[PDB]
Amino acid sequence: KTPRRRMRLAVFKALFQHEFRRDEDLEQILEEILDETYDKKAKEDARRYIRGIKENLSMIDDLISRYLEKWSLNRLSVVDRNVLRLATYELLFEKDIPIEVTIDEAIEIAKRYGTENSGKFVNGILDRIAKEHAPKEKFEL
Repeated sequence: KTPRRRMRLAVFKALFQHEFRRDEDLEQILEEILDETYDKKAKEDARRYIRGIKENLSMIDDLISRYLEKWSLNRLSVVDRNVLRLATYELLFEKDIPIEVTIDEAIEIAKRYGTENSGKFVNGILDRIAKEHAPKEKFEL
């Protein structure tokens, strides 16, 4: 019932909030955002995303860094950096989601919470990362 779009938005919010609450657990912040309106499956999916990003954060950040030509990863806004983290995780690790769905949904988050040029920014970089690092089987979807 909970839309996957809404589940994903919960993951992004937890990443965003954590940048200004580094004295709290990222997972615990997820539980705060998740409430009775979030399906069973959607809670499980969000926990999987956050767990998978946390455990692979070093690798994901390093991957994104290679494709940034302007502001390095640490200089991006919190929205842009974490949209890229979330979308990169999804591209690499969630097998049932088409590449264009991942990027389009990343863009909409970037447009909703970021600056005016955030949408175009993440579009450009995720297009590159998908082409060279998304599992090849995902190009069937």
